[PDB]
Amino acid sequence: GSRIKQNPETTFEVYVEVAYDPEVQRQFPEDYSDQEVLQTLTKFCFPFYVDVGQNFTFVLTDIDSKQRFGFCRLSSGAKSCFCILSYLPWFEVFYKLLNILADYTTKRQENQWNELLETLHKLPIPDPGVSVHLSVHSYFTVPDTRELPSIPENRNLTEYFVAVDVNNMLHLYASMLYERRILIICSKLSTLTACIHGSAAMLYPMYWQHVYIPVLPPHLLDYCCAPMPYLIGIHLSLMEKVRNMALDDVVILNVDTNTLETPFDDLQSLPNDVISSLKNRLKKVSTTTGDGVARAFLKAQAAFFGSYRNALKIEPEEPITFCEEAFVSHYRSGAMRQFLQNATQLQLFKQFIDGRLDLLNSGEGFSDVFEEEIN
Amino acid sequence: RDYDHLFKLLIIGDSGVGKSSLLLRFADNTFSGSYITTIGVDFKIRTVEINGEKVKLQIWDTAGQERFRTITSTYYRGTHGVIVVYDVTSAESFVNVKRWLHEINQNCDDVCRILVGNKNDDPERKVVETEDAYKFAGQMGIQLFETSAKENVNVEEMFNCITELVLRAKKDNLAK
Ligand SMILES: Nc1nc2c(ncn2[C@@H]2O[C@H](COP(=O)(O)OP(=O)(O)O)[C@@H](O)[C@H]2O)c(=O)[nH]1
Repeated sequence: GSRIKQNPETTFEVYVEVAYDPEVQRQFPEDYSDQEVLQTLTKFCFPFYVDVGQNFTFVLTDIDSKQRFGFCRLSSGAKSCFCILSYLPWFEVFYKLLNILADYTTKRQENQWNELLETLHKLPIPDPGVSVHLSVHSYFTVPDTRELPSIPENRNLTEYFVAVDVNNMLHLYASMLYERRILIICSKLSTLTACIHGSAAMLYPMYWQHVYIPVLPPHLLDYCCAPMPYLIGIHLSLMEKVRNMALDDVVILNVDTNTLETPFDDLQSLPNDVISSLKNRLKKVSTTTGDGVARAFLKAQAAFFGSYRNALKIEPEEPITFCEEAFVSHYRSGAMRQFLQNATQLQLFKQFIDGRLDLLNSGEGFSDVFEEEIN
Repeated sequence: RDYDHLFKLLIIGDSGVGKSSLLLRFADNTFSGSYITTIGVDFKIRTVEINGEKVKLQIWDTAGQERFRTITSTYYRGTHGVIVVYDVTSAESFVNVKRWLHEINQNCDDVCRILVGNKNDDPERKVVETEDAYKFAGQMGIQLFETSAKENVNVEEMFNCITELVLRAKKDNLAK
């Protein structure tokens, strides 16, 4: 149910330097010919009204709803932007690469610029742990994306956890579990897209399945009127425009002020024992260091959805099915009775189950931290 | 502002059944390009005057819907009507919309819906025969439109139907 491309052909699609309507000043590959993508990049590289921060990562969604990450590095006064568009969700690696490429560009080192990009573009995508050299004396190891994000290693989660107070993390989580329309607003683009990526990651092993736009450029502001569930980030400069739309039934988090508006009672409606246990973990230093924060949400997800195992009807002659009536009719509280019934209406839960059913009926054989947590 | 009624519509169907081509016939938009492969969502607008009433329609599409074996009820919140599209030359596209329409019947029965078999313009490649789609439509109590966005056949009629359905629903519900 992940929307990450599982078999990307190259380490990245295109690299651009964009400067001030913004224009592409430089690109790699030199012969990259998708002018529609290039044009799109010019707008997503500057997704705000002129008159912050350096890094941020937008996402373009393709026709099968898989995600392309636009890793960005904004110049000092937003004069130019360096962007690499890739199917690989390697935030720390590409932010670093952007720094190196930007300094080559600055010091007009055209040969090192070309060599790095060409070597990277030609590199067959390696297995987790393999060393990939940026220089002779510097390398990164290919990330293992199956691991939980750790603080402070993971930029998205670290920035999300620093910026957003626990109550608002809980409200974001609750809103996602009801598949609300969710708008996050922030003055810093780094913080903005970290909050979108970081909060969605807390749904693991499930994934946000509908509209997902870590940052929305102004020319696409009307998409906040979308009626299906969404998760959308906008820069603070766009807020008045959005305030104008008089949006009904949207959850809105202002990250700058840690103020959350919601017309729903979602967080209070959730099973209190699960949320208390989560909240308490989030409030301790000891259980929020390293992968503590992600572990806390994982334990909540396991407590909420773990009983799915007992609804797997496995009658021979094939195949394994999911029995909803079984799922909703076994519960340890009235609150969970209501939760389980609601869960059957969630696309994020549907894609999790149908993915398990496929994976189980395949005979593949697997593991992950969610299942370990259930056990 | 410049209309009497605003309705929000969804179009659903596997990628490649011709949803964007249908929406091109639908749209009043100056810019005709689609943002499906940009932000995974697209909307178009049409305004039409029906028996003297100015009606504005928004229609929304999203990317990669074919991966949804079932589209669940949260998707349809706030929507007045749904255009459910398969490709008459693709059996798999039809099996998906049947699951989708059962889910709507069970969990969103209040939403107006029609069934559309697009690309009905090449007999030799037609796989989903009219009889089978028509029979399914009858069972679900909904109307079937076989269309060609390519040739612009039965498209206007299809759009008029879902438009008139949502208009009637609004009027029937206004009357108690
Ligand atoms: N033969 C035929 N082709 C069509 C029709 N409608 C769309 N197509 C073609 O099918 C392909 C996919 O259509 P498109 O609108 O992009 O599909 P979408 O992914 O559902 O939005 C395009 O090449 C269209 O030209 C039709 O009615 N008949």
